[PDB]
Amino acid sequence: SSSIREEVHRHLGTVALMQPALHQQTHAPAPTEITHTLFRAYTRVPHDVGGEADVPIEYHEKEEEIWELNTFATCECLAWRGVWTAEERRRKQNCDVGQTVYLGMPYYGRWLLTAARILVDKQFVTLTELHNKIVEMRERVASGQGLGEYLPPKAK
Amino acid sequence: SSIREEVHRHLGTVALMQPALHQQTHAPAPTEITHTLFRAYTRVPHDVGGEADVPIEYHEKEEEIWELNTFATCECLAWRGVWTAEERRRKQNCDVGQTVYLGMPYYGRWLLTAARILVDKQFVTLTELHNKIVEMRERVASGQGLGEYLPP
Amino acid sequence: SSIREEVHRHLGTVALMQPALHQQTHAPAPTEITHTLFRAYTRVPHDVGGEADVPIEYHEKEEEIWELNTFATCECLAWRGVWTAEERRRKQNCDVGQTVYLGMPYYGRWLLTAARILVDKQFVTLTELHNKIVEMRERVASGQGLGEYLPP
Amino acid sequence: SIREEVHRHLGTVALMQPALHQQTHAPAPTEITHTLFRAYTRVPHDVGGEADVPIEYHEKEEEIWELNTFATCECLAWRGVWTAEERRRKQNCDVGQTVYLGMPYYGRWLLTAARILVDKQFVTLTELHNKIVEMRERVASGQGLGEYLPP
Amino acid sequence: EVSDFEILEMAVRELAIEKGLFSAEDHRVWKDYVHTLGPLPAARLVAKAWLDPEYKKLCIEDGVEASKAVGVNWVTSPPTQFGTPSDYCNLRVLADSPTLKHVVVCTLCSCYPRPILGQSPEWYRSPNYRRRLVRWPRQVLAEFGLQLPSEVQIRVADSNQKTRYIVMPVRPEGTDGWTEDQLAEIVTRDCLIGVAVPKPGITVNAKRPVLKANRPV
Amino acid sequence: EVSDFEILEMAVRELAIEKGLFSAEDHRVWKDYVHTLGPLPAARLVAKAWLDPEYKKLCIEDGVEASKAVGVNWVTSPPTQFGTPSDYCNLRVLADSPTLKHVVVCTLCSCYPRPILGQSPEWYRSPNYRRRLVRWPRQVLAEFGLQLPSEVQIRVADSNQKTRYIVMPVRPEGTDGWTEDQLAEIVTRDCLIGVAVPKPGITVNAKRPVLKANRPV
Amino acid sequence: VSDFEILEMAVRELAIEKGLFSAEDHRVWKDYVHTLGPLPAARLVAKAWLDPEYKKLCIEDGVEASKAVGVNWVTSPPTQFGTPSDYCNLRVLADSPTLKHVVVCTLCSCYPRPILGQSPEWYRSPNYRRRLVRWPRQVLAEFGLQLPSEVQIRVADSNQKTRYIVMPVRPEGTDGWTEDQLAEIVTRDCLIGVAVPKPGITVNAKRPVLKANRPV
Amino acid sequence: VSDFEILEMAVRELAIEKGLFSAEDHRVWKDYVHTLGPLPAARLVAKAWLDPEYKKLCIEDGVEASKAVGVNWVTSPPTQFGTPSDYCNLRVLADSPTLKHVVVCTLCSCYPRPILGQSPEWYRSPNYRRRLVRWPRQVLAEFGLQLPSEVQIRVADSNQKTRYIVMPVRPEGTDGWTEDQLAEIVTRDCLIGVAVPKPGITVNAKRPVLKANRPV
Amino acid sequence: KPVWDRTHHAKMATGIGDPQCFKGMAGKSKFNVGDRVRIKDLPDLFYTRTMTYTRGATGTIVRLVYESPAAEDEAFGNEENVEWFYSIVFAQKDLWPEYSDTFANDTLETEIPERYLEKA
Amino acid sequence: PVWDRTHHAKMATGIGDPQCFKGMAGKSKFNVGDRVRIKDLPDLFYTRTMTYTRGATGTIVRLVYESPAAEDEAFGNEENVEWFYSIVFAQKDLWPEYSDTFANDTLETEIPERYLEKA
Amino acid sequence: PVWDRTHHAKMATGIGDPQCFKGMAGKSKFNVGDRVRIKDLPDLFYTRTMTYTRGATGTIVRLVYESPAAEDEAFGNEENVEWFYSIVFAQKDLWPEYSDTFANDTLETEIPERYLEKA
Amino acid sequence: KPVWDRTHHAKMATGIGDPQCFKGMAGKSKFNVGDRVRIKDLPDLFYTRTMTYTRGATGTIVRLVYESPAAEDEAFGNEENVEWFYSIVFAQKDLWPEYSDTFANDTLETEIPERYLEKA
Ligand SMILES: [Co+3]
Ligand SMILES: [Co+3]
Ligand SMILES: [Co+3]
Ligand SMILES: [Co+3]
Repeated sequence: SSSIREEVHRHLGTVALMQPALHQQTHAPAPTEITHTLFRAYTRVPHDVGGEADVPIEYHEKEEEIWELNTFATCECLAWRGVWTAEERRRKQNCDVGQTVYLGMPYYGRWLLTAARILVDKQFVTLTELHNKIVEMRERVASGQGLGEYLPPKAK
Repeated sequence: SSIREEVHRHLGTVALMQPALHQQTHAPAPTEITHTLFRAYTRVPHDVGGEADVPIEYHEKEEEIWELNTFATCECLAWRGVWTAEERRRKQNCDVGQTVYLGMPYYGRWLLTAARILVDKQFVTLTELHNKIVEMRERVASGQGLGEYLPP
Repeated sequence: SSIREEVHRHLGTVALMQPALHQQTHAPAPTEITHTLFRAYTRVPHDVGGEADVPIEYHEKEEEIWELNTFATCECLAWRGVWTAEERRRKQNCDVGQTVYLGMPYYGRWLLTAARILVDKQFVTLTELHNKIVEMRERVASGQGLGEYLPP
Repeated sequence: SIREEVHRHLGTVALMQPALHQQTHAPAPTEITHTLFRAYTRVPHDVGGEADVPIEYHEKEEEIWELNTFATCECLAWRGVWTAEERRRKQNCDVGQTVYLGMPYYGRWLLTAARILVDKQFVTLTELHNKIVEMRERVASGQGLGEYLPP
Repeated sequence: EVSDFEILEMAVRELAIEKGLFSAEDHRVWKDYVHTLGPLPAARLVAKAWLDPEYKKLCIEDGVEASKAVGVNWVTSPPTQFGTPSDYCNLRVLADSPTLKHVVVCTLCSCYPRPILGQSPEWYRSPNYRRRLVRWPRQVLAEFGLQLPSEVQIRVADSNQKTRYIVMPVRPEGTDGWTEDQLAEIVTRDCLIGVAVPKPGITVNAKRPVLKANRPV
Repeated sequence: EVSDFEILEMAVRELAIEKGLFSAEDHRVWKDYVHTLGPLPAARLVAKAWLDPEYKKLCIEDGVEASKAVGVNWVTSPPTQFGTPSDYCNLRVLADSPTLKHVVVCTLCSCYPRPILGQSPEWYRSPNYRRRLVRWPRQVLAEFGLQLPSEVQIRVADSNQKTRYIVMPVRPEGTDGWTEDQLAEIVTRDCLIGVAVPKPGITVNAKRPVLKANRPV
Repeated sequence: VSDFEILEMAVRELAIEKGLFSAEDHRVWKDYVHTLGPLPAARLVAKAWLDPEYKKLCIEDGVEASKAVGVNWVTSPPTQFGTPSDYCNLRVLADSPTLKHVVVCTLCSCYPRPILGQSPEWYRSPNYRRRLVRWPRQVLAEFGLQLPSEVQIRVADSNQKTRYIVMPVRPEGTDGWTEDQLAEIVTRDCLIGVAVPKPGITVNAKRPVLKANRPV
Repeated sequence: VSDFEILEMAVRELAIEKGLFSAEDHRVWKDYVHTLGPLPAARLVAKAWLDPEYKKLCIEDGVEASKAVGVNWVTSPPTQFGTPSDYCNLRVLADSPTLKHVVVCTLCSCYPRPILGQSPEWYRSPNYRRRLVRWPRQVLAEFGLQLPSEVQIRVADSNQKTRYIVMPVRPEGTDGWTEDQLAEIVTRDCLIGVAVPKPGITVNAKRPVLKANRPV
Repeated sequence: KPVWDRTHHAKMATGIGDPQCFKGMAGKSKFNVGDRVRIKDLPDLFYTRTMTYTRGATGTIVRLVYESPAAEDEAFGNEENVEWFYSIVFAQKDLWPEYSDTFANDTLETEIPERYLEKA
Repeated sequence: PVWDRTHHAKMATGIGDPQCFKGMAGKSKFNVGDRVRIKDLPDLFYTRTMTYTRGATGTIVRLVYESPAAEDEAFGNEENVEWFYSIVFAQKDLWPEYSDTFANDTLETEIPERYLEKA
Repeated sequence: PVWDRTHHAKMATGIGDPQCFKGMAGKSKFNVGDRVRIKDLPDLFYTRTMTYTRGATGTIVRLVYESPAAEDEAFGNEENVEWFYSIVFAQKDLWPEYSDTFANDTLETEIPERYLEKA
Repeated sequence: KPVWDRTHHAKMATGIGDPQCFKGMAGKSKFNVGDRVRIKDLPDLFYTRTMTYTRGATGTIVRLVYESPAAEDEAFGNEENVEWFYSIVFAQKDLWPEYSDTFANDTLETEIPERYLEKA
């Protein structure tokens, strides 16, 4: 049955979490513990994944979030108007974010974070102005005022 | 060549750094066990068909003398009635548990299990097995050799 | 404080992201097992004294009805000669293997092991156990009730 | 000795600590909770209060290159290339979670010193890459390498 | 039910406009430009090439010039008047043949010929596709349901610099006398990426799971 | 809904009874016995020892014999008539002094003096407590709010074989002329384990988080 | 000496000391194993290609067919009741222009030892056991084997007492070939199903070989 | 040579080549650091112990008090505006019969270098930085230090521009001691707060020492 | 102290074979070649040789291979009950959701004891 | 783009850091003895106000100096200067598990005015 | 295969465990006060002599009782009974990092005679 | 103090395009179509668009695609230097040791700037 098959596939995915491994936590090891092989691995450019072994996955399509479309437009508009070139974006977005964020966060999440980043790094906005804007935005949502096309204001 | 070798070592090394949400488990309360986890934990370790895995360049492996001897020992124990092959499979490929099942070598499990049946069916006491292991080590240390593995 | 709750939830969550060199093990060859690894893999799971661990805010836990029933069952089985407590400990705290030992709950292991001794000493066939589990599930689904866990 | 093997064992079994290891491969936005968003966007250097185990603290002999790296970083600040705060932000945060705990303390200081030269365009990335090649060839040709290796 | 991403998106956009980095009109203009993008122009270029050997030659040698024929000028079609900042202006058309079949990827990211093909598929952006295609193309293609003779040259194109590609598949049998519209109809987005080949009767990408957005466009 | 554990518990119990391994009566009898267990007898043993030097000597040399004075016969109180199968019959009382303070643990599991003290605490069974106490007792006890002079000998007792322990802490100041009942009242379960010391006015274990059960007894 | 060799000696000496099996029994088994190989299975295939009546027998009753190449699944092994682990129920899977088989034991390493010899290291791998049943086309391509999309690829999972050998279709360019000539191109890999017989190819495809610490 | 040494050379040469700083600047800085040590701080404590007026000054204005021991936070460093990383706001934390301090920089390794020298390897570890602020009693016990439960243990987290040195209480058995005698038992560890001064102990507690690959 | 019979198996199978020595002990088979059967998801605690990937899937019986005690019983020393084993063919599309229609004819064949089968 | 490499040295030489910012913050918003709660301001990209302090209340024991917030200084923005306060927190207000046995233990750290609000 | 389910009860009823094994170990090999080192005997499958004690030396403070070793009892082998000893170890002898400040701390645990050898 | 020129790129590429706006700025090309080149393993610290999987491999130049600043420089705002970019075809067998001889004609085509090339 569909329910049984559903549990079977959920099981096959779940056991992957239990795959045995020799898990060595790294807590700022001394230089003497860093081999050349490790040095190259750590200083690698995160976006360079071609050739790495990976498993087969059932590829899927994903609907576009309104915020993703707006993020894409913002990034191209910033480049259009000279805040940066696309290559500068790629370097900051797909490499500077570091290994953990590179694979732990969503594709467009990195685009957005990096758009905020270029505003601060090139001093078009102070980090204070960004932090302050986020706080104000959150208040906007919490109050019921609504948030543009993401949330309508409070009615009756 | 030397460059390609470093390239391939790199492709294999970066896999160790693959980010993940690593949740250590330290005897969680029953309320932390979902039916999904219950089934996954009580699964039979040898049932891996259908699990996602990566492509690997398959290799042949030269047989170790001890592996040939272990295989013979297991079939001889079955031949002589100490167990049937199914009892061996159950003990060897399932009872060993998830960690040993994939962390130790194929024949290492065959061997551990051969020692296990001797103790579980009381043909030898665990004490006899422990003493025997000590004897083998002393035989090597004393220079008396160890079967066909080491001459005296 | 909702803020403090978020702060502590944060401190616990970042631990999941602790960087590490994660080496998956898929039945490595004997040549990849050092003596250190051999001793670690063949260790008895319950022997944890001296291992490093972090400070945790120790808590009390209410007893589940099934936990009380499991304890009684295990002691009754020993009382009536099915096994001695030492046999139970060996099967329960060691034979279950590393993964189940720390992945499942304390009493979960006690219960699984009580089921295990019934099968290993052949007082029940594995088939009878499997059939009984099926019967229990249907009993619950039918609205027939389940002991003092679920009234009909 | 027996005790040595006992301690090596206690340390080794830690590698086998069971866990639910969920690899993350660019999850969709719907898989990111606020809790995870905060954990991922955290500044790496803010570790106060995180649970950790007891370790027998040790002193560490100073490497010549560490001594030189520290001096280079303070000299760059002394001469206005950056302020210490700019260094901290780039060195202990911008590097990201993985490098932050996977590499050595001074390794991050050094990588970041190289980073500031490139980010403020005092040197092009090409000049840095070329210089690295230069240092390697200097060693390979036996011309020596500073005070680390005599010709 | 606003997410941290939606809060941040709003924050970034408002700040950029307040600081005059780009205008509200600019943002609307880009969004509207993107909404006009899709795989139709690329599909038409392939159909036209199939129906005109002379045009096909142009496509293979000068993708940029050929693109103009389907209304997509890589330099002037985008709002910038200098091509999109991220897709650049160097489109190359890869022509399959009885002995050659192409498939495209960007291992470094998600580089895609947006001006003429639209937005990239979610799976095209995946670390998985980017890791495997260049090394195990035969296997990945098989998963997509595509298999070619062993002697045929499968060529994987990795769009790592400023060039963007579209694949011109071999014209399938059973299309004798077909019009431009009929042919363009079977050249789907997947065919232009290279994970599928055109087939009479098939006018939409192969069905596959669709992950829903929390707040879709 | 019933959990996988409750389903299996019923299955195991019914099968065991069905096969005559133990009777339904045996199970009820054991649950009743467990229900009568608690820390009160152990607390009275300590109070009695504080008030009777002769008895204290007995406690220290022969815990089993001393236990009879508080109504707990390790051999005959349990339903077996040969002691509980898991707690055995060799209780030892550890006497603290101005130069010695004990704390107990079972690194291999959760061995506890059930007949005289009741059921073990959830934290006592934790891998965490079992890993750390034997190696960092000073730090663990501090976490519990207990600290002793650096010169005092802290002794960790690891109940790894058939012996079970209870700690007889030193009588606290401020209990002059107190009756046995008054003294026993401040000897909590935690004091008998060794993670706390008796204090006038404190008659319950230190409050700590309580994890609720899905379906409590 | 490794911990494995120490344990092997211990287990063997204890088993013999306790009379579970003798030193002679152990030598008898190793000698039997040394007589095993892929040749008998290859001969069965060659014979089937040259005799339609025999081919029909192979497909319907593998155990009976095996006797023709001198391997009686019941009486050839020292036990006289089949090997304890391989049992006595061999089935031969016949490929055809519309069907191609490949074998695996997802639960372990079940293999037709009596007629084929010992299993390859990779056949025992968790990797092969996880992937083949689900992505056979992909795994076979990795091995260098590809079949038409319309051809039925059938993966046989040897999970119970049946053991299988694959009878590949006879390849082109073997007209007039003798039984020996035909048997020579039916390699172990062809009998597992990860390869197909080819004129001129008489050995398994070259693959990496991991060396043992102390080989037989 | 290591990847670190190669990069250090590359960075240093490039910086000098571009005129960011000179070889002389680098040499001058290494020399300045080389002269740094805990002696100045130890003397400040000893002085405070023998001069009520000075003790008050130490507690109220650490920067001013530091001058009395030859370390001027503004002018002693080569910059003439304090070291770029240690700044110029030293605060002295005075222990008492009811208060004992211990210092850490959870965000990094902020240390009062000008008056104390370079930080200990363990002081910079993620472990120390994670634990001290939450479990100070336990961490200090590991270091061998324990204080009465009623005594206020105060952890100072050096997260901004202030740097600290701890002024421990004067120990018993030092009556009539000279400033030098008193300063001799005020080790680096006492100034961090992980140890207290004790007559007869003139060096930090011995602990493992990880050796460098190429020291000097 | 328990005594194990180490001669039973040899005395029973010598000159006959395994599973040949169980022939006829299962009685009449519940299913026949050609029948469509669904795999019951029976509990798998401790042991099973009916792969998880087959649970709930429907296949076609192509052969009654032999009679034998179920592995679930044999693996624990219980051989008193013998049942029929069937070779079942599954369409790959029915096991793996992502299997391509391009390879519409691919299948998987494996053996399952009668206890796991129910008419489709 | 040109970076001013002489600015810092010019303003701090012979004066020191943070002495060179003295008087630039104006009147302090809080005074010694005031009870303040730490606002959980966004931590994106950078912050030197540890997460473990967010939402906790402490006592100001000293106005240490004036300086640009680290959040600005670390990105080359020194145009704004504010007061920094040394704050003392009771350990029990930071860590839920802290023992009452050690009821007087505290933690002292510095936080710029922007994170403070009257308790 | 039949399992004797009355043996233990018939033997220990009215007596207790380990009281029921009294006298079966014969003469003890060691006495109170003796210094003994813990032998690192093979641990395969089961042991109740913790790894952290292997190779360490302690002082016997009591002969607690007689009983079959857990290594045998846990597998249904009770034919052999031996003496169990309560041993006290100095913490510094177990943990390299133990502080000299707490030099009097100890650990007491029980070990069967088979693991002991004169120090 | 730093002022970023936000009009440079637009003024330079408007009506022309990117990389068209860099045409002729690289001078004479060092290599030509048909040349066999090996990819130099240049340091990749901080950034590179020449995939690690190509390092040390040898391929055939099939086209001089355009001129442009190397991404290694462009990504950091340095566009003063322009060089030739080449499309190179590699035999799959030369990149992946395990590639099957059955698919001996398979290739991989990608672009690489002149700085990474050297005559093979
Ligand atoms: Co891309
Ligand atoms: Co216990
Ligand atoms: Co198998
Ligand atoms: Co710091």
